[PDB]
Amino acid sequence: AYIPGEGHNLQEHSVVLIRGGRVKDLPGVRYHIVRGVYDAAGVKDRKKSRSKYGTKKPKEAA
Amino acid sequence: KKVVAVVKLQLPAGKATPAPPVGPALGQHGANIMEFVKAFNAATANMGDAIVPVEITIYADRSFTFVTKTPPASYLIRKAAGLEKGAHKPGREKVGRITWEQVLEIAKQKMPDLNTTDLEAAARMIAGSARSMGVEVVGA
Amino acid sequence: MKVRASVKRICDKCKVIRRHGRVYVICENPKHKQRQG
Amino acid sequence: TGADLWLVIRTMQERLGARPVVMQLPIGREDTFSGIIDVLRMKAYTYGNDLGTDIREIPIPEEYLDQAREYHEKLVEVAADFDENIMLKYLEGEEPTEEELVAAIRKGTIDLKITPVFLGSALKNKGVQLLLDAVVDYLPSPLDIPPIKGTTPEGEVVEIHPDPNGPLAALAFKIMADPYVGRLTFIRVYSGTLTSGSYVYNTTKGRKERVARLLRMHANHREEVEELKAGDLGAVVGLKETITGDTLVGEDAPRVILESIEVPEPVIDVAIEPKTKADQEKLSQALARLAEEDPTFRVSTHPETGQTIISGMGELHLEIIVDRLKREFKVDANVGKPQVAYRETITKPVDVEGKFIRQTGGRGQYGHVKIKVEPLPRGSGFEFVNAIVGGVIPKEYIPAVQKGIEEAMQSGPLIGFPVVDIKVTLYDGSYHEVDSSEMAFKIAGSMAIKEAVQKGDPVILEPIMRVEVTTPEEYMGDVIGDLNARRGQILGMEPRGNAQVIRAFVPLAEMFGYATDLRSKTQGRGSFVMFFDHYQEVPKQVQEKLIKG
RNA sequence: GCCAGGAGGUUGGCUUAGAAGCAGCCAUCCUUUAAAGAGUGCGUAAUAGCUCACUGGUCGAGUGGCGCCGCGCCGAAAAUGA
Repeated sequence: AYIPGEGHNLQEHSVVLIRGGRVKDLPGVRYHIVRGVYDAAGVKDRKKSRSKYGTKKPKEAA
Repeated sequence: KKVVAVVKLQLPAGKATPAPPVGPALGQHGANIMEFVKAFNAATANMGDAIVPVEITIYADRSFTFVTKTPPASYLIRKAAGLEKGAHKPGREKVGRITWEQVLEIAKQKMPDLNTTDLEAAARMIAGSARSMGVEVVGA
Repeated sequence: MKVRASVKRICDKCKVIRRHGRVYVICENPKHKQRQG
Repeated sequence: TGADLWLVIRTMQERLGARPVVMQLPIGREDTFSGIIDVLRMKAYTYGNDLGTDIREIPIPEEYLDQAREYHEKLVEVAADFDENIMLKYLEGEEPTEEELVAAIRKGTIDLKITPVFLGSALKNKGVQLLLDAVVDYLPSPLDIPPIKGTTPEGEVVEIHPDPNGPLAALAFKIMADPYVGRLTFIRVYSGTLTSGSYVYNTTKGRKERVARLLRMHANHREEVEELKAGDLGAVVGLKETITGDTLVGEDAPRVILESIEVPEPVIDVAIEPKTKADQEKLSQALARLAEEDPTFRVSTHPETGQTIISGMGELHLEIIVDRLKREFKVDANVGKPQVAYRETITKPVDVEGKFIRQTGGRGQYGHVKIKVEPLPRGSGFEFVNAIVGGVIPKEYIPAVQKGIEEAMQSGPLIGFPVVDIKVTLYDGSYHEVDSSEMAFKIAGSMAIKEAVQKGDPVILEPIMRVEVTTPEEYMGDVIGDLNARRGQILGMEPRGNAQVIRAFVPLAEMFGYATDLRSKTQGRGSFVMFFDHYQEVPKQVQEKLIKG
């Protein structure tokens, strides 16, 4: 299981949501991780791929 | 209720805290030792510090009273002979020098504290206590 | 200490008392409870 | 035997600052118990037996009376620190109205002032009804507890009101397992009406919630109620998500949250390692219902070593959690000692030849690197210098010849661990066009470093902690003892309040499970915080002792 | 043996988280005095306290130590019954 890229913590449980999709990297990359799940909740500050990259609605209060 | 307790300590100027054994001695007192800090610091304002004895009392109805004394002679020589912390070991290294006037005032200042409340002993007395800290002497 | 051939006065507050036949060394704190043996 | 008044009384204003005014005095010390006098409402509730099938309340058996009387007087006079009627009453010599007692007393009581030491005996049913009455007299009602603190859906202050008409707003606590009605949540609401068989929603992680049936543990049997009231307490069924401390409002109920955030801080660190790591992720399912039933502990894995550290706050804590393991989860893990993060370095200036005089096919890849190496303080960082004797070794190796230095550093010459806290330097080299690569002088750097560190005066810098000791002077002397006996030397002692904290140095290997110790020497005055400082050498013998194989 | 004094510079300096007679290097004083140390042990977190040293009060006749010689006593357990 890979991950959704930048901004991780994960340590060793997380419930990494086995997903699915290799690339030209890590002879596997099948069954990814999701953030949000039971751990990770995305990049500390993300402004796009918040469909996996955790972050809710950047409510910058202004 | 608490009837009479005159406990004297060795509280130096600067420390404004009721830290033990000031606690288990002046708690049974109702000690205004925060007034002892702010009245005795200015009492020796010419420097504003140095280690000084004290004495504090309670008069049944919570009544403090502060009684101050005079500086130490080991410090009244680090200022005089110009030591930093001293002359590292009394029997090897020596700093400045004592003669026939500085020791005079080392005895003068501490006239009613040394032991023999008489000048005609004090000079050579702490001049001998000078070799105990290791400060050399000039003899004539 | 406590039972041994060699038995000193070690701490001044001890005494050597030739009791019941043989030499002992008694004190207050019986940790120096020596004895010729 | 040991039963007394003065005992506990005395120990109240010597161990905190309690102001124990008391209202009941026993009849007969040890074995000779038969009843109590009441200096409160002026009576003598006497229980003429043990099991308590037949009691009484006759006046004083002749000898007490005036005894109790003095203390009764105390009460009124003490009540001169509250209103203005009781005080002036003691001035007048006036008799206290039986209810102004209820006043002034309950007043101070709830205001955290007086200390209604109602008392008694259980196994011999003696002194129970009086304190039942004393609960129904001086034990605070929700109406009396000042405005609860909390957050808003937006973020500021809250005003959780008693009012049984306001917005639904609850809190819950205990995670009950049970057969019939399954997951049961033990709750104290706060503010808002909640119907049974209705709906709600978790005001925490956002989860609509269906209340099944409100319940109440009524001693013997559990009773199902029509609804939960704004300020009562109850345990509901369902809510198949709500953990603990979750603020639970209604379906609407302006999505409000609460303030309270507690802390079960760590004190124990025990290691645990299964046979094969197959049983390990198995025990990870075990935790998947261990660290999800009891909040507390932290199942976190040390980086430098394997094995997940089961950390927590209590000796018996981790021990009994470990009982539950081999009991009903059955895990075979020879419960081990926690490992340590071992680093290392050297102690001398070394100069060697990093010559890679090696041609192969014709491409060579050869690198003669000439380093001088310098070492520096345990705490600095990492240093090397842009140190060309003039301009030999190519500038492509400058950001790469040092790599193999930094590379031949992730594993030392001894047992081998990240060798940190050193300067380095260099000075010269040898260069050629095609017979020289980036990784070539990276590797030349590697050889140079292995030689210059194996022959550089070895060492091991084991890590050491700063630990403040939270304890008064007595057991302080004692623990200065202990800590000193733990291969380290303290350094710190700034006088504190109800205690006196000692800042300490202790070698991380030692000081192991210090809580298991400490909580014994001090009997339990407090403990310590795990402030980590830095590392230094183990005394010669501890070095070669770890040279295993 | 008993009573009592048993002190002041002082927390000697040097070290040291602190080393105050008192865990440690140097040292290697001077004075109030009849007499009281830069200390002998215990104890303290380091102070505190206790304490020996020393000198009087009582006392009333012998006492303390160092070496030698003779005989001894511990040192000193194995096997059929002494």
